[PDB]
Amino acid sequence: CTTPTAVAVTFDLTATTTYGENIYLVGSISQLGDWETSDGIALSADKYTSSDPLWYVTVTLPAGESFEYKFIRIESDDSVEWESDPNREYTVPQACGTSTATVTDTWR
Repeated sequence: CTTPTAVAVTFDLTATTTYGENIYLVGSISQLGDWETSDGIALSADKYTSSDPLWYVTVTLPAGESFEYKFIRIESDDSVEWESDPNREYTVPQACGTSTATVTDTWR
């Protein structure tokens, strides 16, 4: 069991986008580069294609916390768009072994 205070949280997008862009994700703590989209983290679409568009990235989050993370529209470069106003949040639990978490980021 690694850091019991850190939980991996996957941020998934409900977005059937079809462009060559990518939805990155930054956060309210250094874990997500503090608040930089070019330092945040690009997400992937392994569970997103046509039937169910679900992006997501399991960005670790050390020290239980109602972290506040949001999405960003990142072009083939660091140019992007970002959180509307109401960003998202996650509460890192204190479970040893099952260090998993969830954050439903919507992009569509």
